[PDB]
Amino acid sequence: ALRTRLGELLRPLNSEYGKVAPGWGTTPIMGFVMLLFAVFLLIILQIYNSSLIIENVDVDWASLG
Amino acid sequence: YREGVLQGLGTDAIPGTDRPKNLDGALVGDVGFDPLGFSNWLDLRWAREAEIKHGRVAMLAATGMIVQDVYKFPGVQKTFGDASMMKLHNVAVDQGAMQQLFLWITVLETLTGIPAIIQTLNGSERQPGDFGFDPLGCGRNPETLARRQLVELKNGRLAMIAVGGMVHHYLLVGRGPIEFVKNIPNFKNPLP
Amino acid sequence: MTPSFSAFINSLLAGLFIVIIPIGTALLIVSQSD
Amino acid sequence: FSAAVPFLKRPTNLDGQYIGDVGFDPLGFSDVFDLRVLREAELKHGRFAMLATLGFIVQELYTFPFFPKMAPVDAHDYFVKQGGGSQIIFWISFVELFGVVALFETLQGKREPGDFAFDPLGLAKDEATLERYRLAEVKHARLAMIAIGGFIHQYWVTKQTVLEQLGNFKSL
Amino acid sequence: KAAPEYNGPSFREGLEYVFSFVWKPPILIAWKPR
Ligand code: CLA
Ligand code: KC2
Ligand code: KC2
Ligand SMILES: CC1=C(C#C/C(C)=C/C=C/C(C)=C/C=C/C=C(C)/C=C/C=C(\C)C#CC2=C(C)C[C@@H](O)CC2(C)C)C(C)(C)C[C@H](O)C1
Ligand SMILES: CC1=C(C#C/C(C)=C/C=C/C(C)=C/C=C/C=C(C)/C=C/C=C(C)/C=C/C2=C(C)CCCC2(C)C)C(C)(C)C[C@H](O)C1
Ligand SMILES: CC1=C(C#C/C(C)=C/C=C/C(C)=C/C=C/C=C(C)/C=C/C=C(C)/C=C/C2=C(C)CCCC2(C)C)C(C)(C)C[C@H](O)C1
Repeated sequence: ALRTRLGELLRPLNSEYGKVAPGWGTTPIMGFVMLLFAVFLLIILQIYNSSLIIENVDVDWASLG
Repeated sequence: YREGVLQGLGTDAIPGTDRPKNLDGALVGDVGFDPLGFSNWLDLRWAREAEIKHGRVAMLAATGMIVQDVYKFPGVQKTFGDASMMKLHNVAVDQGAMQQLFLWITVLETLTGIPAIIQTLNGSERQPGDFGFDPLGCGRNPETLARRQLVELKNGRLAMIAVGGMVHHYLLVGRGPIEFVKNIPNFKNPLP
Repeated sequence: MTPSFSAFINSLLAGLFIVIIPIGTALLIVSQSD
Repeated sequence: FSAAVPFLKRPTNLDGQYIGDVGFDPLGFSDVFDLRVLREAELKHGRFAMLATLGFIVQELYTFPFFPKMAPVDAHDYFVKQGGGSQIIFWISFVELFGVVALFETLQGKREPGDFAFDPLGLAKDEATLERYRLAEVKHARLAMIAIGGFIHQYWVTKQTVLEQLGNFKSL
Repeated sequence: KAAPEYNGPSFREGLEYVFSFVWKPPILIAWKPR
């Protein structure tokens, strides 16, 4: 295996292979953020789909000017 | 444990059928009415934590519809028009009062409301529902506190039913707690 | 808040309280019981 | 057994080593980040705020003649353009390079967090007086960080400066 | 007329230290997770 300056510079970034946090770790936080992302995607989809009409959000070409 | 006769073993007076097994003398105010065995899979510590907080909101909510049809504070009258109790949860969200009663309550629950359940779930010493608030020590006297713990929960178990009733009765007919007692008939049906 | 936004939020609440909460309650209640 | 909140347990790493400790770490920020870095930040924010609060009060009562008279927050805008803003940013940044060197020292454990060793007028005579004052600073920084946020938001709404608003409450 | 021996990092490594000033300062290490 060749050793290089860039290889030694970036070596700690590729050093902790297989290192894991115990148990579930931050899984509830990930699930909560995924739920927020799903709600956001639903909001933007229904805005584009015109099933959700917020005020001052005219989904139309005529809104360009 | 205020008295075994009021709560705990031998005080299961539903035709006993033994006693919901998880339920036992230890939990406060247990007569063993657990038809659906909720205790069976559940963490009665979240279960006990969950009942007292629903009870405390309701006794406070209930004192409220009753002391609201009977009183309105300096002002209120000019704003809020003069409105029945659900309308307030629709006008208030806009006068802004409520939204600044969800800010501070959210601040309350996040900072102290959520760690305390995790500690009770974690095996921390605090009993489900103990926030250690006893500014005047009615609690201090050990004997009376045991009576209060059975008292607190029973009134809360009563209030949650009453406040649920007050809200159910008013939408169908009448206005508020005091007036619904006031007009017995389905004679006038003021709209919500 | 358009009537459309109100329908959206209540749709989120109903999905939570009619689909997610009842089904999830049942799985925890029967999983723990068996 | 947190003293401030009897119910919650003391967060594990808030043990009173740093002064100002009432165990109030409900959301457990202490465990995730190094406490020493956090104390540095408490005081550094506090220090800006404890000063800014003085300024909103002083800027309102008096302004130097060469600058146009403006409300305290308005100025963030004139000064972005007169160019005073850059000067106050350049210097506060210069002081901060030394601050990065100071922090790295705290992480290596060779500096008490928040100590720049500035006591020119030598007010701190004894190790107790230091503990008394050191607590006072931590309390004022906490009060001030709250109050500066207030002075600004109340102006964003009342469009009145803090002393003027106190004089004419002008309730919403 | 002091003259330190300086038995230390070669000149090029020092230029790297000076470059590491601008691409690897210790500002964000302080916020490392534990
Ligand atoms: C940004 C400012 C800041 C920072 C970095 C700290 C940092 C610290 N504080 Mg201090 N503190 C502050 C502001 C701050 N505090 C203010 C304003 C108050 C007055 C309420 C206090 C009161 C206080 C006490 C009483 C104690 C501490 C303690 C501590 C230490 C451990 C707790 C911790 O990790 O907090 C981390 C804090 C943050 C990450 C900032 C919060 C950021 C959140 C996520 C955003 C929302 C915050 C929002 C303003 C609060 C909700 C308000 C709501 C209306 C939205 C740590 C050195 C403890 C100590 O001395 O231990 C050494 C201790 O006992 N603090
Ligand atoms: C601590 C007791 C107290 C409570 C719990 C309370 C709650 C609320 C709520 C519910 C959240 C609203 C919405 C509300 C609004 C107004 N209050 Mg306030 N208020 C309280 C105390 C006083 C006093 C002493 C006065 C007063 C006033 C007004 C005016 C008048 C301006 C107008 O003319 O429009 C308005 C709109 C004055 C008044 O008219 O009272 C005769 C005045 O002297 N209030 N108030
Ligand atoms: C579990 C929830 C609940 C509770 C805890 C509860 C307690 C009490 C108490 C306290 C002990 C009294 C004194 C009382 C009195 C009356 N209740 Mg009542 N009540 C509850 C629920 C309902 C529903 C769903 C209805 C209803 C009615 C009436 C009428 C009829 C007058 C009329 O016919 O006009 C009267 C006099 C009906 C009504 O509101 O008509 C639209 C109706 O359908 N209630 N209610
Ligand atoms: C502790 C704890 C927690 C917490 C917490 C909290 C409550 C944290 C709150 C922290 C706060 C509020 C920090 C605020 C800092 C304010 C600053 C730095 C203001 C600087 C202003 C400047 C520089 C200015 C200015 C100005 C001047 C002077 C005049 C003008 O002409 C111009 C200008 C506008 C430029 C919680 C519960 C979350 C969890 C946890 O478990 C433990
Ligand atoms: C603010 C807001 C609103 C709102 C709202 C609110 C506050 C709604 C709250 C409603 C509540 C609290 C309903 C609960 C009623 C009580 C019930 C069903 C239990 C009865 C007891 C039974 C059946 C048996 C008991 C018993 C047991 C267990 C068995 C044996 C015997 C016995 C003792 C009888 C809206 C939604 C209207 C919309 C508006 O835009 C804004
Ligand atoms: C963007 C902008 C700028 C700006 C700006 C600035 C400086 C913005 C900064 C705003 C600040 C600092 C807001 C502070 C919020 C603090 C809160 C809510 C904490 C309160 C304390 C609590 C809740 C205590 C709770 C507690 C109490 C005692 C009891 C319970 C326990 C405990 C939790 C301890 C300009 C002005 C420069 C102009 C430019 O054109 C644009």
